[PDB]
Amino acid sequence: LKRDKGLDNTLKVLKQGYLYTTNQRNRLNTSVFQTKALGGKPFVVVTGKEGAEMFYNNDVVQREGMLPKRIVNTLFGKGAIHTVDGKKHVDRKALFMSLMTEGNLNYVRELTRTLWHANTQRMESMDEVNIYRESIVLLTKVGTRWAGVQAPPEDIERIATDMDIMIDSFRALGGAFKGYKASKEARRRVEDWLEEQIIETRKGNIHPPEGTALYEFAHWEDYLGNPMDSRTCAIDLMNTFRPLIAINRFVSFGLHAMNENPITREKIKSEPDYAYKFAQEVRRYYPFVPFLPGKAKVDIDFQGVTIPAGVGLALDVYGTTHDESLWDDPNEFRPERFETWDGSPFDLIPQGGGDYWTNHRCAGEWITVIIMEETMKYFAEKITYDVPEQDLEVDLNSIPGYVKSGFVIKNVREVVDRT
Ligand code: HEM
Repeated sequence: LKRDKGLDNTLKVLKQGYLYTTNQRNRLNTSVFQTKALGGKPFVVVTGKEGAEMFYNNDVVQREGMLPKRIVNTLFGKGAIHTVDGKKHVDRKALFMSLMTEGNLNYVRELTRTLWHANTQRMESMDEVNIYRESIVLLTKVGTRWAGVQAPPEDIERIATDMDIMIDSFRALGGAFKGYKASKEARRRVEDWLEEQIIETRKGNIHPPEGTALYEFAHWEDYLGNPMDSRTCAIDLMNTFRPLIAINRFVSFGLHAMNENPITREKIKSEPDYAYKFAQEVRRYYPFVPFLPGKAKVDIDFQGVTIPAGVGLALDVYGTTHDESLWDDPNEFRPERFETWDGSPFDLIPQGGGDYWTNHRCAGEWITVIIMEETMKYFAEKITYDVPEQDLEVDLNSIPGYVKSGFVIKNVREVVDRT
């Protein structure tokens, strides 16, 4: 079992970012390796389909307790679904998945399409539109409404900003950074506000629609017949739409991709299947989630070596989505690759792998793709616009992945046949 040696390579991991793991596999000339990080803790980095399958084998891998505390405190919240395993997890996960019915899924599509269509005049009116910002604000309106939480127009910009800070707060991989405390306070204001909606819903003072997150979460009872405590229920309710808001990252990358490959734009208009492929290739190609932590419960024999009981595990998400034997030309943006992809739960894992109900796999993958399809359809067909000179760098050596400028556009104009 090969090592990237050192007492703690966290700073090295941060210096190399999304390419750390790949650099180590190249240099140590291997498919699996160990590295200490996050305070001397050894972690075995596993990759590919075979890495993904093992990582999501619940007989052998523990997730509970393996997220760094600072990230729990900012990104996901204390007591959040991400932090529990076993029965308690399967029970609550089923609540999240119960929201993903056909009707609710079409509702997010319609809300997304309606808001973009409604937002054209406003974007025509601006000198420049930063798409990162404009999409986070718009998706804050989609996400609150979808979740049955009523956020006035007046408050949306505040809430968007607070979400933005939270979503960014995995940048230091759980270490201290200057934004930490501002991230915690953003979380606290968001949790406080959602807790009040839960308590008020429970008292019968407001009346969210049945089948919405706010309603289902507020009234749900776990397998022992107990409701979630109010704060915990607020933490998990936020987990139902803060990540929807985080799709703003992909909206920005999506425009970057379309701009660099103008051919994809024409095909988005010409071919009805194609918006789906584009959306999928945005999620595979661009960086967001670098890797996921777990822990070996027992000794595991894997790819010729034995992973000892108690050692950390890290599933390489970026490495697997760019693994040259799973994806022909992994570093070329090619939506057509998804005409042939067989839908395996272990190769396209940029939002996790495994099974939705029994693993920690992302509950909102279908929403993510639905929202990317409508959004990219809107930017391809409904407006025209200019891309001025700006920093369009996506730095793969820096977590989290962003377009440096956010992707700025100008001279937006609606596409309308008036003859
Ligand atoms: C910005 C796009 C998103 C990305 C990059 C993302 C990524 C992920 C990842 C990597 C996980 C963990 C998988 C694991 O631990 O094995 C996760 C879990 C989760 N995602 Fe997402 N996700 C996104 C959007 C969404 C959306 C829109 C929703 C809901 C509307 C959502 C809801 C969740 C929930 C509830 C979990 C926890 C699942 C569990 O612990 O069982 N995510 N997501």
